[PDB]
Amino acid sequence: AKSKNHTAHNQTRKAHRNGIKKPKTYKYPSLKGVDPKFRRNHKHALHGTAKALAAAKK
Amino acid sequence: GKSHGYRSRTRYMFQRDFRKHGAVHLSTYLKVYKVGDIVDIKANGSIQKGMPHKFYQGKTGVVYNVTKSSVGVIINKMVGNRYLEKRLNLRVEHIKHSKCRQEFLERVKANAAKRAEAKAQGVAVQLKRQPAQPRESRIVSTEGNVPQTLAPVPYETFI
Amino acid sequence: QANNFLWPFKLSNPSGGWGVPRKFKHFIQGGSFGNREEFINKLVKSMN
Amino acid sequence: GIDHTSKQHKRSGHRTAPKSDNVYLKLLVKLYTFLARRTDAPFNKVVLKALFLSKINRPPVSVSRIARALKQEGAANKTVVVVGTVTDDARIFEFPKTTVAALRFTAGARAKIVKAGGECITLDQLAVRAPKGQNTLILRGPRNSREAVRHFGMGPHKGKAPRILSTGRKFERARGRRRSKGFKV
Amino acid sequence: MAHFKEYQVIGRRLPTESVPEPKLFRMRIFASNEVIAKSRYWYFLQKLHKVKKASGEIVSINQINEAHPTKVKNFGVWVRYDSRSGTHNMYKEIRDVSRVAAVETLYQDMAARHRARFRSIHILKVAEIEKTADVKRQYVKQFLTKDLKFPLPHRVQKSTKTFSYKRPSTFY
RNA sequence: GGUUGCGGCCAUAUCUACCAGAAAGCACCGUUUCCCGUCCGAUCAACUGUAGUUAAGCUGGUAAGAGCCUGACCGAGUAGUGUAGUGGGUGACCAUACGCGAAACUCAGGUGCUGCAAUCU
RNA sequence: GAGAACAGAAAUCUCCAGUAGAACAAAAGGGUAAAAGCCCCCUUGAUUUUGAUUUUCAGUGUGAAUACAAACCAUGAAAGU
RNA sequence: GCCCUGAAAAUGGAUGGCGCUCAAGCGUGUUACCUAUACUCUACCGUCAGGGUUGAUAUGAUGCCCUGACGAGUAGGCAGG
RNA sequence: AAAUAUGUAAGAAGUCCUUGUUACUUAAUUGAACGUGGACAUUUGAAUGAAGAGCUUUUAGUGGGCCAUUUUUGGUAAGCAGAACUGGCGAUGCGGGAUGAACCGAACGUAGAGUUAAGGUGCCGGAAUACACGCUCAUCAGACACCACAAAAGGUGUUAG
RNA sequence: GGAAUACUGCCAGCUGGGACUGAGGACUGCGACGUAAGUCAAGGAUGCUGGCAUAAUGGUUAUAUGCCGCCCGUCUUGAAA
RNA sequence: GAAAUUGUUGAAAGGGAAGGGCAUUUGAUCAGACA
Ligand SMILES: [Mg+2]
Ligand SMILES: [Mg+2]
Ligand SMILES: [Mg+2]
Ligand SMILES: [Mg+2]
Ligand SMILES: [Mg+2]
Ligand SMILES: [Mg+2]
Ligand SMILES: [Mg+2]
Ligand SMILES: [Mg+2]
Ligand SMILES: [Mg+2]
Ligand SMILES: [Mg+2]
Ligand SMILES: [Mg+2]
Ligand SMILES: [Mg+2]
Ligand SMILES: [Mg+2]
Ligand SMILES: [Mg+2]
Ligand SMILES: [Mg+2]
Ligand SMILES: [Mg+2]
Ligand SMILES: [Mg+2]
Ligand SMILES: [Mg+2]
Ligand SMILES: [Mg+2]
Ligand SMILES: [Mg+2]
Ligand SMILES: [Mg+2]
Ligand SMILES: [Mg+2]
Ligand SMILES: [Mg+2]
Ligand SMILES: [Mg+2]
Ligand SMILES: [Mg+2]
Ligand SMILES: [Mg+2]
Ligand SMILES: [Mg+2]
Ligand SMILES: [Mg+2]
Ligand SMILES: [Mg+2]
Ligand SMILES: [Mg+2]
Ligand SMILES: [Mg+2]
Ligand SMILES: [Mg+2]
Ligand SMILES: [Mg+2]
Ligand SMILES: [Mg+2]
Ligand SMILES: [Mg+2]
Ligand SMILES: [Mg+2]
Ligand SMILES: [Mg+2]
Ligand SMILES: [Mg+2]
Ligand SMILES: [Mg+2]
Ligand SMILES: [Mg+2]
Ligand SMILES: [Mg+2]
Ligand SMILES: [Mg+2]
Ligand SMILES: [Mg+2]
Ligand SMILES: [Mg+2]
Ligand SMILES: [Mg+2]
Ligand SMILES: [Mg+2]
Ligand SMILES: [Mg+2]
Ligand SMILES: [Mg+2]
Ligand SMILES: [Mg+2]
Ligand SMILES: [Mg+2]
Ligand SMILES: [Mg+2]
Ligand SMILES: [Mg+2]
Ligand SMILES: [Mg+2]
Ligand SMILES: [Mg+2]
Ligand SMILES: [Mg+2]
Ligand SMILES: [Mg+2]
Ligand SMILES: [Mg+2]
Ligand SMILES: [Mg+2]
Ligand SMILES: [Mg+2]
Ligand SMILES: [Mg+2]
Ligand SMILES: [Mg+2]
Ligand SMILES: [Mg+2]
Ligand SMILES: [Mg+2]
Ligand SMILES: [Mg+2]
Repeated sequence: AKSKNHTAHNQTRKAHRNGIKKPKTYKYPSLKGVDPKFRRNHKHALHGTAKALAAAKK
Repeated sequence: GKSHGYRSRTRYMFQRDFRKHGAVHLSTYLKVYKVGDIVDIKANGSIQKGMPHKFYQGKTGVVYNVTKSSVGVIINKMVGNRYLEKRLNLRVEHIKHSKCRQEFLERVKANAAKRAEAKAQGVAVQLKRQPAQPRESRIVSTEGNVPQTLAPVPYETFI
Repeated sequence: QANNFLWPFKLSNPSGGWGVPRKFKHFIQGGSFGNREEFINKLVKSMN
Repeated sequence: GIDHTSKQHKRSGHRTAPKSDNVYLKLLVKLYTFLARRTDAPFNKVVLKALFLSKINRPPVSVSRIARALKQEGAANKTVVVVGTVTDDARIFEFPKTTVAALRFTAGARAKIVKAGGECITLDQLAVRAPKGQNTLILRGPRNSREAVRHFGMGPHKGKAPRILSTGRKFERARGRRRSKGFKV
Repeated sequence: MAHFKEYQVIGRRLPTESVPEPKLFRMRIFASNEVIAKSRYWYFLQKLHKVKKASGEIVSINQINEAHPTKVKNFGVWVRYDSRSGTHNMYKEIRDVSRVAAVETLYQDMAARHRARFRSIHILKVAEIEKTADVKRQYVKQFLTKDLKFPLPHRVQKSTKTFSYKRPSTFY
């Protein structure tokens, strides 16, 4: 009892009913998977410059 | 039965370019990448460590990380009816800065120019690109150029 | 803007007819389709 | 025929009255559709729709969340408006004056406000006082605090909470949730 | 392919910095409208020169009218045509009153005698056979003999209503 | 302009055969006490710069040279190809319409450019 | 290729040419020349911690892999690896 | 090129049939003409959308009024009845 | 080394200036990242379109498929068997192809008037036994895509080369 | 030499014949014609005249005639089978 | 005291089924509006 093995027939018809939705994009993306050494420092860096700009409201 | 390993199907695509085998020239390494830079991806068969999978050959992503010997590149690959994000860890031998944007950069610095050269003169800005326009009228002359009359030509066999 | 403002015109079928026995070859081959240049007016006028 | 390019006869997808069947609500809506058709103030337009909202899109606002908004720079004399119930919050120890205009006020919420000599106002009373919503602060409550939205988007590496009934050790904490039992999520 | 007109068409390659004023070439083209004519022009040019329409321009299109349209003429005609198994050069002679009528019957004759459609033919030359005795195909010399006369036997007059009360006669 | 040290592009820098190279440099070149390496002080290590040389290296120039690089309506709008037709043909295949468009060929023209530092009739 | 007693088609010695025509466990394909091949020297990074990533994919698991972080080591004059 | 030979199967039979030969055949041209649930305009139904209108002293505010577009349907969903 | 397909880019999340933060990094207040302050508005940076765009939850049926043009594998081949892209049939009537799931035209609310498509107009049958130039006479002529087949090879039949 | 004509195109030039349609229901708009008063074909048909006033028109039904129309339900790529 | 199914009476149609769709003739039958 054999039957069909494979086809892509009709597949892009379906993909286009509701999209191929463009990737979508953000100001400020995630640092996910960025160098830990960098990130560590970047932290205290930010902490500092925040603290400063806070002192700017003395 | 079937075979679909990591570098399957990549016979001529990770191949080396006629008469361009051997050491990579050193400039490949003096290049410098920063986050946000747009790079093109193209595998160097001679450098087995840190190699883009074949799907990412010919593709252009954006740096998101900089490392001792590599750049992390984010590419949006589309699977199903949608895109997902992929981060790639690539050695500098498989990446180059993309000219895909030099035009733009060229065009902006130029556009800011003739905006000052205009504005601070008395306007007539006009700095959007326009498509190839159809041809205006013109008068073609004959002096030294009378039309030569051509006909079609008989069948023949040369052999 | 001038042109987008205009709704697509809705013509009838030509009145004289199409002038040809089969429409779906190029004008240059005795059909109706493609750039038929200034003969566009004769047609549209028979459809408007 | 027409090569359509968008689905035909599509409903807009937004409520248009409330689903609710309360006369009073249906009267408040009678009021604000008038004000929104005839005043061009944006405020009235926002409120008309919030009235249609269902119970979930109307999380409660707490008197302490209220107290905080007045804490905004320039805002202490505004009248907070809430198209929903307002609830009590024994966690704040010092509640301001002001004027809150809502749909419902719980017993204690109403007391807390009044005890500090403030006012609780129904929307129609708010309308007569401020037909363009002059000097009004609209507050909405936290929608995605609902317990339900915990379980939305459950999948591998999503971190989302099983739909689970009993819930202790030995309820879904084994193979698939830790490196030492098959794998983790 | 239709009722023909004959056109002078003139074209040239588009001008450039280094080569402004390119050479200019002309074809007499037999088509039914100027749109077919111009197209035909580019068809043969690319059979001859490095050009496409994309990189060249039409400079002028003009209809040429027959010089003496009520003078009978003996045409010599040269053609290239494609058969089902080969391609072929050929010479017919046509007797009419304009090149334009001549080309109409040629195309007919080719379709009728050789099943050649328009796509498959290339007119090479059409020229007036100035002095008889250079007329060569007999089905034409036939009509040059002096004081020529002939009957048209067996007259069929066309009836204008289904029944007739006589019985016809083919006298003439 | 020469040359050297470090280079970038990596044959217009390569290859084959000849000839020419001032001045400096580089080079070849002398030595075996010492560090050091060898079956062999050839390589590799050290010492001298003294005793010797343009012979080689190197640099350049010649050649209807080999290769390589560049150009061109040279070939060719050719091969191939996206789109069209109730186009032709029993078929195999093939014309036509609106577009895109090679490779070989052939001819001409070239034969390293250039960055940093020191040095030189 | 041309050379050397026994020594021959094939033993071991020398010189010239040599883009790889060899070799790199294994199928084949990529890759490689002061190396990725051949000889030698020193070694255990085939180690410790726990994440991210790529292929296969549901963007689950497994296999295999990549680039980092935190250790402890190896080798090298060193850059490094 | 057309035609002819090459050309053999089983109930009687199919250019759709009759029949057609300067065709009612083959190639090609030129006009006219016939007719789809398609196209143009109009009325009416329904669906979707955008406006307008609580002002009583009369009757539907889920109403009333203006306007524009659209309508195939198995499995299947939902809605008004 | 094509053609067709294919990645990215065409700005306010932009460009430029002045100079803070750090444990990273530099020989180095060097860099790197994140910033504070300042300068330039819609010809603000191609086209065409946009009955708007974005987002969330939940659930049905389905998980035998078949066909056409083109690409294409196995097989002598198949109304055979298996892939690629699109378009269809399945789920779909309507006009044409006599007939027919898939071809051609065209996609459906109830109707009037008009015009057409594909396909036709001797008669069946609405519509020229219309015009025009050739060709063909068959003692098994021929007659319209898909399509309901014919070949090598021959003819001093006839036509034009 | 100087005209005519064909062909293609234009006119917010004039004018005849024939078909379908007449949605809307005070007024409100954009205009046209006039010295003006007025008038009008300008945001959807009115005027004038006749016939019948009942099975006459219309509905229903039976039959006849033109064209059209296979047996539903099911499973199936595919059923009138 | 339904239907299948039957008898009689009346009316109608029928050249290898019947039944159905658009349309109209003919026969039978009938509502409404008019004043
Ligand atoms: Mg099975
Ligand atoms: Mg099967
Ligand atoms: Mg299956
Ligand atoms: Mg395989
Ligand atoms: Mg490895
Ligand atoms: Mg007309
Ligand atoms: Mg007509
Ligand atoms: Mg007419
Ligand atoms: Mg036809
Ligand atoms: Mg019209
Ligand atoms: Mg909680
Ligand atoms: Mg002439
Ligand atoms: Mg010297
Ligand atoms: Mg010694
Ligand atoms: Mg020595
Ligand atoms: Mg030494
Ligand atoms: Mg010398
Ligand atoms: Mg040297
Ligand atoms: Mg040479
Ligand atoms: Mg060809
Ligand atoms: Mg092609
Ligand atoms: Mg087609
Ligand atoms: Mg074909
Ligand atoms: Mg191998
Ligand atoms: Mg080395
Ligand atoms: Mg191991
Ligand atoms: Mg993984
Ligand atoms: Mg699993
Ligand atoms: Mg995984
Ligand atoms: Mg594996
Ligand atoms: Mg036959
Ligand atoms: Mg017939
Ligand atoms: Mg004919
Ligand atoms: Mg209709
Ligand atoms: Mg309509
Ligand atoms: Mg429907
Ligand atoms: Mg693209
Ligand atoms: Mg638009
Ligand atoms: Mg919109
Ligand atoms: Mg579902
Ligand atoms: Mg499901
Ligand atoms: Mg399922
Ligand atoms: Mg198809
Ligand atoms: Mg089915
Ligand atoms: Mg259909
Ligand atoms: Mg039919
Ligand atoms: Mg048929
Ligand atoms: Mg018949
Ligand atoms: Mg008829
Ligand atoms: Mg006629
Ligand atoms: Mg055919
Ligand atoms: Mg033959
Ligand atoms: Mg013959
Ligand atoms: Mg009316
Ligand atoms: Mg009315
Ligand atoms: Mg009555
Ligand atoms: Mg009467
Ligand atoms: Mg009866
Ligand atoms: Mg009946
Ligand atoms: Mg029938
Ligand atoms: Mg069944
Ligand atoms: Mg079956
Ligand atoms: Mg009883
Ligand atoms: Mg009837």
